[PDB]
Amino acid sequence: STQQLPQTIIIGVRKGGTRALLEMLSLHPDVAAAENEVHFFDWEEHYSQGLGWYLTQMPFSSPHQLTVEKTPAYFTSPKVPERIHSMNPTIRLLLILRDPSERVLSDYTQVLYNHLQKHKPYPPIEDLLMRDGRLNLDYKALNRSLYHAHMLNWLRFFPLGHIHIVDGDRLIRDPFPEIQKVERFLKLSPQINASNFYFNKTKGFYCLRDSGKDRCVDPKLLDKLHEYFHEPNKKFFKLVGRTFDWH
Amino acid sequence: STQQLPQTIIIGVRKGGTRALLEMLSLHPDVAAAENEVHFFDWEEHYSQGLGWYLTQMPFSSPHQLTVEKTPAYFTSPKVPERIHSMNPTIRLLLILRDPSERVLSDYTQVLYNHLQKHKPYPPIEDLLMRDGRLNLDYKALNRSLYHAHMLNWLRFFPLGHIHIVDGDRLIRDPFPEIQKVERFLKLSPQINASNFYFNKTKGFYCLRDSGKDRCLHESKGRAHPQVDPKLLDKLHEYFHEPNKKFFKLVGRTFDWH
Amino acid sequence: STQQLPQTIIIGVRKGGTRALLEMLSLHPDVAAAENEVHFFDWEEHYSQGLGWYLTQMPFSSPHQLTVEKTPAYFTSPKVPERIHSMNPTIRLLLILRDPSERVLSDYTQVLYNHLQKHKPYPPIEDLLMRDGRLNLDYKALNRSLYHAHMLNWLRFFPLGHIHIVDGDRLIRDPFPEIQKVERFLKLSPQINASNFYFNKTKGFYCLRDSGKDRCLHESKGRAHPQVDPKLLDKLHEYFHEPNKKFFKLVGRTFDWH
Ligand SMILES: Nc1ncnc2c1ncn2[C@@H]1O[C@H](COP(=O)(O)O)[C@@H](OP(=O)(O)O)[C@H]1O
Ligand SMILES: Nc1ncnc2c1ncn2[C@@H]1O[C@H](COP(=O)(O)O)[C@@H](OP(=O)(O)O)[C@H]1O
Ligand SMILES: Nc1ncnc2c1ncn2[C@@H]1O[C@H](COP(=O)(O)O)[C@@H](OP(=O)(O)O)[C@H]1O
Repeated sequence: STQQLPQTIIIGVRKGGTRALLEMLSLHPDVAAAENEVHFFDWEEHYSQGLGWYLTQMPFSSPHQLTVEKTPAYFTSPKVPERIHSMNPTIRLLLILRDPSERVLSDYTQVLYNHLQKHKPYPPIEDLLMRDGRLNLDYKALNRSLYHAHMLNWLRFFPLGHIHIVDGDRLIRDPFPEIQKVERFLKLSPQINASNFYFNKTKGFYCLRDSGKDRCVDPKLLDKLHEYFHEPNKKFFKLVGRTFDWH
Repeated sequence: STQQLPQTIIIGVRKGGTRALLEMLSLHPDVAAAENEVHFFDWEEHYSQGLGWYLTQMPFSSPHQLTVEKTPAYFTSPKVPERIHSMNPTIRLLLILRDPSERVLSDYTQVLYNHLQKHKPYPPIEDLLMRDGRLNLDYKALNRSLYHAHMLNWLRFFPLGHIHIVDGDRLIRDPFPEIQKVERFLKLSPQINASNFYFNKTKGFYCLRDSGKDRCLHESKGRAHPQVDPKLLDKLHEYFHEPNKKFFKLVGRTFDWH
Repeated sequence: STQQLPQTIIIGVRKGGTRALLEMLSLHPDVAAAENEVHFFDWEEHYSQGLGWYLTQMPFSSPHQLTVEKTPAYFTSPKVPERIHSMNPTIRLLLILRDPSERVLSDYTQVLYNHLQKHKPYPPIEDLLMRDGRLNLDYKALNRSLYHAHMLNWLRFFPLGHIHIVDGDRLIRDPFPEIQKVERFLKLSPQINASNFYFNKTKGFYCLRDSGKDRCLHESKGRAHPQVDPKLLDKLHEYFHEPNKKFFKLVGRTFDWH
């Protein structure tokens, strides 16, 4: 009954379905997860405190359990790859991605909802995007969808095969299959069953069942998004070695 | 865009996969489907209101469309065939069937579930199937799987060629091929595609892909059957063997049943 | 961890689906199975080496395990029964049979395939089956389907109750129920679940799921049938009709064979 340093960490992408990927894996009894995003390897105020601080945040695990921590930001912070690698160059990493365009929209919707939860002002999406008839390359959200670029920063410290790429779109539509691939990757016993997931009409997404608990734009523009990522995607498919059904 | 009487009707059988059939057929742009079971011909309180009432229950449609409706109870209601015949003797009917035994366990499961969500108790399926050491021939489920006996009633008013039998077992394993046969039968154009379906391992069945959106049938469609002692399943398969043999001869085609 | 003589043997029939029966039974953790066909009791070159040789061919097993061996040729080899009986008159035997006609066709497809994997030529099945207007009783494949004739050789040394007959056709259509009957017969704990089997569209047969593995039988299992003239297939059914009736009588139970 102790606290151990993370056997595995979910590194992103932001708005790729990380909250769910965690919650699902959490179902496995051989898994203990850190309730909240820790932000260790990305925030100086946190990375300075050292690994000891990092462990203070972990949850209480059993010898036969493996600890997990989720922090979406890691994937898009160039300084985090090397650091973690210095903590364990053999550690195993989970990267959940979804259609680049969809991801962008999810991001904006996030930021918008945050500002409005503070009587603070934010521009309409079309405003952060379009700039003189073309895509405003200054929009942070768009950068976070250039998966190819951010991958390189992880391949330089990690082997393609130590970073499992979960299909985000598929996890929304058909969870179980993807969670199975994850169990196998982390070498856990197939303890999760299709029965652990069930679609909820009012929610619009799958929800979970563990023990006895039951818990949960202008088309012409969207097109420009697709056309913009088309190329960058091709590069990604190639860098990782497998395609995805992105527009 | 107006309300029109159905040119086609899914008449059963109960638990044969009527919802799936209705939703997949619904994918066709030239098809307008009633969202719920109407129970027009089989309930006196409804039939007594006349064709007029029936018409107001249909979805609204464009002139070029074919309206569809589904009431699984129709198949085994003796009085229905003649009533549908009076409305339109030329109508084309859809009947989806699957293994007689499978259908029984499927019928049982639903009734069990309905009782549960109503905090009421219901026995295990073997108490209903067997009693005093004998196969209980009074269990309605069994009677609903005697296809030949119910079919004869329909054949008194409609040509076998106007009753397309959908292979429910096959629909479960590979939808498209069966849905294609439905398209030709209803003289609809080849609009539906293989890409309109995809297997879903979390669900355990195929799901649909219309527009770009995705969907699976509700939680009530595709429940898990109960474990039944082989010896019991054996008595079931034997009970339907001869009746199945009459059915194949009557409709001129065999089905891969137990 | 040691090597033990077989507590049970799958004796045949050839092409009745012995590989499938062995692989499925292997899922049970309390079972150790010999990878390949041993051919102990039927080949002099082997039987002459004694039980020590037989033991040396078995796989390693735990005390709480039972060893199984598969040699489809045993069933149709006259000298075998007495020999096995000498080793252990109380041993339990597994016999898997499917429609005699289907079996004959699988047998032919088997020999055809083999010939082509050696550039050697082989005629179409019709050439082998017909001879002067009737079935060619010199075609070995036909003889191997005369279950009654071969069964007598086994009942002369073993009690009917010690020879479990697995329905080959049913194993193909719905495995689990038959595998359950086998477990019970061999007195094993019901450790196999329906979830261990799943139908595979591309394959055309059920496949297995144990632990986290997903596998189907090799390319040699489930080969494409030779399109046969219906009038010929009929002659086959009529040929086995009487012999089947005798078999059903001898073993005390019928099978759905044409
Ligand atoms: N089972 C699930 N329930 C809810 N959202 C899920 C989900 N599986 C995947 N997601 C996706 O995960 C996104 C959230 O990303 P993250 O958790 O990484 O911030 C959601 O986007 P929305 O924000 O548009 O709902 C949704 O698209
Ligand atoms: N794609 C699909 N998804 C869910 N159920 C489907 C389906 N295709 C066929 N079915 C069958 O439809 C049955 C219910 O039929 P109906 O709509 O006529 O009540 C289900 O029985 P189970 O729920 O017993 O498995 C299931 O076998
Ligand atoms: N799940 C399965 N996969 C493949 N073949 C199976 C099977 N279950 C039964 N069989 C049958 O087993 C036969 C082979 O028998 P055996 O292993 O004794 O030689 C195959 O003959 P075919 O290849 O002619 O179809 C096939 O019909």
